[PDB]
Amino acid sequence: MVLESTMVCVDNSEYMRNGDFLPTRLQAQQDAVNIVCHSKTRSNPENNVGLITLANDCEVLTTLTPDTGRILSKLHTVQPKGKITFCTGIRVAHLALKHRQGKNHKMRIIAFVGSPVEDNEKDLVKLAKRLKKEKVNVDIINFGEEEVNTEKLTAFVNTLNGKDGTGSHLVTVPPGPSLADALISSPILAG
Amino acid sequence: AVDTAEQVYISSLALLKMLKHGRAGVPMEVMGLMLGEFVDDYTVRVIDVFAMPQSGTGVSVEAVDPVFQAKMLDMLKQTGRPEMVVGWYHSHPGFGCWLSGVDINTQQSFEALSERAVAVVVDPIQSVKGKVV
Amino acid sequence: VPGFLQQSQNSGPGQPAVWHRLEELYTKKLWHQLTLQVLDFVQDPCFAQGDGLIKLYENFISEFEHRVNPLSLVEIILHVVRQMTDPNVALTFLEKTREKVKSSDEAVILCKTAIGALKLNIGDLQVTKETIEDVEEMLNNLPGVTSVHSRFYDLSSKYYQTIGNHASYYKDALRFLGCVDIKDLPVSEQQERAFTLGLAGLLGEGVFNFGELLMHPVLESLRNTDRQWLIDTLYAFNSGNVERFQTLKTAWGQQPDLAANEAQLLRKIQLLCLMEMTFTRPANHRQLTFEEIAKSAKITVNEVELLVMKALSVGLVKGSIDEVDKRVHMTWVQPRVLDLQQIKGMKDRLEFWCTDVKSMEMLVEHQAHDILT
Amino acid sequence: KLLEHKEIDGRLKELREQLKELTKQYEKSENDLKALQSVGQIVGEVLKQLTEEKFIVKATNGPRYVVGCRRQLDKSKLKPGTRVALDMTTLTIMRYLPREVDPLVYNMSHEDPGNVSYSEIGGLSEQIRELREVIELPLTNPELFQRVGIIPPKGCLLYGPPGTGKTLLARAVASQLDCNFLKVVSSSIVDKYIGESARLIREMFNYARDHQPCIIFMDEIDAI
Amino acid sequence: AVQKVVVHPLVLLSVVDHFNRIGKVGNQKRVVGVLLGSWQKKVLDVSNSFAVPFDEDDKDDSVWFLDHDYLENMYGMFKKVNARERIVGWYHTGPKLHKNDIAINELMKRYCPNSVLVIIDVKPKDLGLPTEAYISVEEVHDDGTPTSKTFEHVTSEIGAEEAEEVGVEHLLRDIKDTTVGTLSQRITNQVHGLKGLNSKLLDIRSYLEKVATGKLPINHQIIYQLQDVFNLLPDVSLQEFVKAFYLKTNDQMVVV
Amino acid sequence: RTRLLDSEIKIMKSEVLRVTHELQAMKDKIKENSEKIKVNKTLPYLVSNVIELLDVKCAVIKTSTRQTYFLPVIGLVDAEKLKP
Ligand SMILES: Nc1ncnc2c1ncn2[C@@H]1O[C@H](COP(=O)(O)OP(=O)(O)OP(=O)(O)O)[C@@H](O)[C@H]1O
Ligand SMILES: [Zn+2]
Repeated sequence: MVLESTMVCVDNSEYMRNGDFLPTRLQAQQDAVNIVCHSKTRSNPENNVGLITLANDCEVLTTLTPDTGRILSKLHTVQPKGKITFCTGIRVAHLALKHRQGKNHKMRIIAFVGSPVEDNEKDLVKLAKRLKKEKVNVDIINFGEEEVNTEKLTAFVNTLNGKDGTGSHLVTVPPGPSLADALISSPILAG
Repeated sequence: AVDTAEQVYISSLALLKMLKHGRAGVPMEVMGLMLGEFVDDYTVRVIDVFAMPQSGTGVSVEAVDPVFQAKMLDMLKQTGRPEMVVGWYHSHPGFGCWLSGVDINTQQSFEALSERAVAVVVDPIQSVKGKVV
Repeated sequence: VPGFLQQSQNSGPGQPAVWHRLEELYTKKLWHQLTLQVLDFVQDPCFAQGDGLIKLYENFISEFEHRVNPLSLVEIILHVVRQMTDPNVALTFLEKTREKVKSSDEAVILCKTAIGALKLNIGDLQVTKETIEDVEEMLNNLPGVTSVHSRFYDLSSKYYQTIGNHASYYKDALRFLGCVDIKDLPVSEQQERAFTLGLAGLLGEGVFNFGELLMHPVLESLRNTDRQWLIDTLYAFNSGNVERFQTLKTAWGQQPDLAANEAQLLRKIQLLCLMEMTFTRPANHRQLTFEEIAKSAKITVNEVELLVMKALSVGLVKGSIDEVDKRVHMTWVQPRVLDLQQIKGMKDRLEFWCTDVKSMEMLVEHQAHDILT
Repeated sequence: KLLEHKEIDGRLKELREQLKELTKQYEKSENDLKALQSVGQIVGEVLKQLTEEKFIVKATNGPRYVVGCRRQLDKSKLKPGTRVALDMTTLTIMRYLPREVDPLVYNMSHEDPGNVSYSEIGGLSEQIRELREVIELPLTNPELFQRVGIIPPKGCLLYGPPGTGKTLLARAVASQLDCNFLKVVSSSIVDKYIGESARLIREMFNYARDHQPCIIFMDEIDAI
Repeated sequence: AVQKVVVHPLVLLSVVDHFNRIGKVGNQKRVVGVLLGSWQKKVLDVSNSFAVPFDEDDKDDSVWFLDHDYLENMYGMFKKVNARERIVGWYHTGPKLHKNDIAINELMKRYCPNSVLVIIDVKPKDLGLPTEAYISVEEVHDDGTPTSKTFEHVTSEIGAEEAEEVGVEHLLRDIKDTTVGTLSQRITNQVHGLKGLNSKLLDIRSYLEKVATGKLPINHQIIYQLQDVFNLLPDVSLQEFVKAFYLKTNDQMVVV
Repeated sequence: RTRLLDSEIKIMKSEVLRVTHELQAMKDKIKENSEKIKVNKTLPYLVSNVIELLDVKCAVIKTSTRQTYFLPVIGLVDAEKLKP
């Protein structure tokens, strides 16, 4: 197989350093990158994977490339510290997917949010009906802690889709002690 | 069949990369490939003389690395335009720049590759503003 | 262990609402709202009685958290040394948190500003040369934290207190004045910081134009609330070398520390003439008299010689000592602060130059217009 | 289990050893790879300076040329006679250079083996002390020969029967002073050519003029 | 760092041809491509560079993209074919800068610790030399803000090379060699009197910008200081140059 | 173990460091080998003579055509291998 492009949106904010999740939150998001990068290894290697973040910057260290062992080397010294701004993370992920190599790739993007973002529901509905006018399905896995039941990104899930394009699957964060594989075991079942 | 009077349009960045390329490798003949656009029969343009990697043992047809053709030309495809090659360049600094035996050795390869396969010959030590080398 | 907050859960009114929550913070193993809770323990309005209790537990937070930044650990060890009131246990703790902490968020300079912050009791001469200088030696990466630059003012200004380089109160004043941006500490202490900023800037005479940058906000808000003449006699050291009411009003109000610098403040008004005579006056007059230098300088005739030669020792001017008539010739000078009327009259003579050279330029081109072809 | 730290230290030790050794070998072949595009230059010599921009040189291989300096060649250093570097193609002066050496001089300069001093020879202490008086005294203290104001001697001719230690005397001085013994064997000078041996004599006398305490020796003059 | 630059017009045409590569397609804002460079001394040189695809949406001026893989692969090509060359910065064709350019600059200062930009104009009529140099350093501030990271106008010039104008002065065909003695002096008269003192009138327009506005950085640091370097000559009425007309007669003396 | 399992994550991390070791080693290795294929396979070699080795790591060459050439850059040898 299937043609797509998935932009991993890691969290590098200063809440992602502790160990409420399995041993390390860096290990939780890191093993999430392991299962999505091996998941795109199991997917079409014509597809491409590139790293982006939301906190303190919108970091393009690697190109949206079919290689991923380089990103496996980019798992090191991620240093999660900064201030979350995911609202520009949608747009930087999207023009990141508007400088692609081919249009036969679909656009299904994952996202890793683990801090209270100053996102208006007006902002994510401008971005959400923007993605209605841009044909992108985004399945978000919430990390860290922002809400025990994420609501604004639920509104982004609802306002992204309608009647045909429900590629908005939201694994809301279990911010207490939950496993590194139990959170990601549901998107590997169904994205 | 019947054959029309041909014509070679330039973009002059051709000539700038010939003076800079042959100026850079000035004690040695160089070999390269010339990019442009096949407009029609009686005209053809050069819009890009681009760098080609060195040979150390022999300036020949083996100076064209095909992975540099895929990588170089493909990264020209993800530059602003994927235009078509119009031939090939080289140099002769050591003398009055006539067609070496290498040129007739690879001319049939270059016209197996292209329709025209027009040579580009230069001595980089001629002039400062005047000669059309 | 939650039993430490079962006994230390009581610190104020309405207090265990954050302690019964705190035993969900670290027992549910989140540590950055507990970084906010170390910020809460810095914040805690009390005698700060539990910090000497919590300090072993915060050492434990550094043990089985092993990721948080020790900025808040310095911010809590100033509270612990405030509670215990002796620096040596936090010198053992200080060298401890200097040898065991190599944290990525500027651990070395928070340790050197911990030596600077806890330097006030260990003496300020044996150690202000080595490690206070080692703060900016270790500031080779990025001088933009402004916490290390404000604390760097603090240790560099204690180095100003233990007297060395009076004239480093100008650049030291560029470290407090170049650290603080918005007021973020009480104005009713800031105007005393501007009070002693003008006093110690008057003691440090290396820049001698101390009314230089005084469109600076977090001093000028204090200039409009302090005594109003002190700024005005710094303007009698900035603009006008007259008004003995002003340059003596700094003897009326400021009694001490004037006669120690009084002949050098005479020197500063005797260069304030040197900006007046060619900055303010029309052109230069090409030849400027002993009555002008001596009268503006309120000095005799036989000191204008030492005045202008001493000005050549300063190097502000390169003037020739025209004293065949005791009437000095001018050269280039270092300027003073451009006032708004200096802007406008500068626009007058400057636009005068602009449209005269441009207009007569077009006239010369009009005479040379017929010879082009 | 807890042997994974030991296996991690083994794989990290072998991986870091292969990275440092083989990647540092890629750094040595990186520098040696960078020096591949360099081209050697021309050895020329300044005949004289024509004008401020025009320079009269003659390279060793043949004809005479007039070119200019580059930008910052410091033209006051161009005295007429210096060895300079020329471009291969542009042929203008690249770099003012020091002098040539002609390593035939070096094959008698650095080929003095070790030796026992003048105590090994005996019975010719007149020649020993007398040679000390004629050589070592004017080079150490010329002012004894300048207080009188008469020129010291320069050249000395050892002669006599074969095998009177005329070689080993100068060899013992060549284990006594140890300064600049240019020992000319004076039979391997001529090879076939015209003024080649002459040019060797000019080089020996100019190098001898340079390194001010030179000691000239010449064995077996009778061949030449 | 930087003393100045040495920039051949060849790399400027290497901006021009990619401006032809984008002028046929939807030009969103401008071109941002690589500036390679030959840095030897504190002076600079550029013999070549290349470009790279780039868009930017103007909502937070932070969504903007180059391809560093493309940059280092074609940089591996050009470094391979020429060991002299390395990256020295970037360029942009829209002649006015904006706020994102510090994110472009500081995002590509990771490869080399300087990344100089180049302002050019594809349709220049008013500027002098097109080329321009900044450097992104700090003078902190007088108030000492949190890292006022500032572009600094390093002086810039058109570079030169032997036998590079072999094309150029044969192409243009219009050059009148050695117009000394005829009208070149009055070309420079009109353009320096007019085009110098109009810049003086825009600086006095900026002085009025300090009158009605201009409190941002009123700039009482460099303006009156180098304007006192200008005020080496206070040329007021009555003109005060009695010590300059026998000087003028000495100047007129030998020539007449 | 937990430090043993994180040490096993450091073992796979050191395996990624071994992948970077073979990458930076073998990649730039075989590339610079190919540049030595270009330079070192120029099998007609004019032999010559070393005149001097200046140090301003420079050498002066007397060819078998009895001519002189300067080089400031020595080449693919060592200065210890170069006696006069
Ligand atoms: N006086 C001496 N003391 C010590 N050893 C001596 C003495 N004379 C000769 N010998 C030894 O015998 C060797 C013979 O001397 P040698 O022949 O080299 O001198 P020479 O200058 O060559 O004489 P010639 O050239 O006329 O045959 C010396 O090299 C040395 O080993
Ligand atoms: Zn050829």
